[PDB]
Amino acid sequence: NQINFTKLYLHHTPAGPEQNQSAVTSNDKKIGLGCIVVNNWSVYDGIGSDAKLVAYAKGLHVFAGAWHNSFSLVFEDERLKGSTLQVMGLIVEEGDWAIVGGTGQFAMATGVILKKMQEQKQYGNIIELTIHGFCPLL
Amino acid sequence: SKLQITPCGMLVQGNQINFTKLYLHHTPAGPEQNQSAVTSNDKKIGLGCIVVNNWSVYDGIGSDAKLVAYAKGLHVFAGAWHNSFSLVFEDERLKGSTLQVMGLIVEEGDWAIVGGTGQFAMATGVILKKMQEQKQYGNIIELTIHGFCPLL
Amino acid sequence: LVQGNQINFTKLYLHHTPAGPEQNQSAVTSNDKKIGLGCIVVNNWSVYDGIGSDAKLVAYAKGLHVFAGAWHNSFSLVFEDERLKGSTLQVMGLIVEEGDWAIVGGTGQFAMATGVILKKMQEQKQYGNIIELTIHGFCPLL
Repeated sequence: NQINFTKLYLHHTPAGPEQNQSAVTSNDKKIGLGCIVVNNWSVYDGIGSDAKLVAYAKGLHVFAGAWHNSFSLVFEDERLKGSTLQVMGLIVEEGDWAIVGGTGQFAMATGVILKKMQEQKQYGNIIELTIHGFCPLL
Repeated sequence: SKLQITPCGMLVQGNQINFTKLYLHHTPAGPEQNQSAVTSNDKKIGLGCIVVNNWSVYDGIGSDAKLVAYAKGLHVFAGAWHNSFSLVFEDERLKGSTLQVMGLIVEEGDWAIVGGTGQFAMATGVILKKMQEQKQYGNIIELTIHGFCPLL
Repeated sequence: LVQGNQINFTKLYLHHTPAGPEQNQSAVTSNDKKIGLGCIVVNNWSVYDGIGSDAKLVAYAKGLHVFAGAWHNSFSLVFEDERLKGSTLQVMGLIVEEGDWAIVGGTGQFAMATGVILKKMQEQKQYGNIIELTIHGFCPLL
C-alpha cells in the first residue's frame, strides 16, 4: 500500500525579491567545498497562479562536490497540518531523495522522492516532486 | 570491495520499544548552557542561524533524576528549527546504543526516529515532545519514545 | 513480513584527510570556547575498494559532521562505479574513526535502505587516516 501523493512543486529561489534561502558559509578556495545554505523552500500542490501552498521544505544543504540536503517537509495543508516528512539526499534540482522518516499522519514513513526540473526563472526554479512513500500506520 | 545480496524477510513489528518519562534539558543560556549558535540569521531573508546542541536527557524531574543520554547534533532555523542529532545513551544497560533523530521544532511537536545503532539498530518510530517546565535559562522538554526495531 | 534483500558491503576503505595536499574536508565554523562545541566540517571523503596504489575510487561520502562533545555525522554515500552510479546511502551517527553508523535511507538501487555501518581504523597517516567500512543493511523489494 503506497501513499497516494499528488505531484508537488518545490520553489527553489536562491536570490531575487522572493528569495527563500541563504548561504551562511562559503567554499574554501583550497578544497572547493564548505558552503552551507539554509533553505525554507515553499511547496505547492500544483502549477499555475491558483496553486496553493501545502508544505515547506525547512532545512539545509551543504556543498561537498555535490549538494547534500537535509530538511523537514512540514505540511501546511489543513488536513495534514503538523505532519512532516523527513528527507535526506543529494542534489537539489535533479536526482533522488530519501524519505528517512516522518511524523503525525506519516509516522514511520519510508520511501524516495524523485526530482525533475520543470521551469527555470530569473531568480529561481521550480522542481517537480514525485513521492513514493510507505507508512505502516495500520 | 565485496557486496553480497541475500533475499530474506523483515519483521516490521519485531521489537517494540516505548520509553516514557524522559526529560530533555534545552538550555540556550546560563552557566549550564549546552548549545551554541555558530551562524546568525540573514537580516534580509530571516533565516540561517545554525546552533550546535549537546542537550542532556534525564530520566525524571527533580533532584533524584539521573542523566541517561545526550542529544548530540545540530538544529537550524529556516522559519522553524529543523533538528538532526544522535541520541547517544550513557546508562549502563544501553551504553553505546544511539537513536538518530530528525524533525521540526524543539519545544513541542514530534520528532522522527530515522535509525539507530547498537541495541537500536534499524530503529524506526517517533518522539513526542511536550513542555514540562519553563526555567530561567531554558526549559525541560518531556520526551515520549514510540518506535519499533526489526529483527530480520 | 516484508520481502527484500540484505545488502552486505565489506572491505570499503574511506579516506579521512583533514590536512595535506589531498585534504578532502574543511572546517567552516569554529568551536565556541565558552561551551566547547560548534565546529562544523564539510567533508567529501573518498571511498576506495582496497589499499595500495591499485585501489579504485568507488564512492564518495558527501555531507558534514558537527562537534557537540563528539562528532555527529550526516552525509550521503553516493557510489561512482558504473553499475551503482547515482545510488546513495543516507548515513547518520556519531564518531568518525570508530564506532557505529546508522543507515537511515537510500536511493536508486538501495531505495529505502535500513541498517548500520561499522567502522575500524586501518592505516594512520601523517595527514589523515583510512577507515574500513562494513555495511549491514536491508532493502525492501522494489
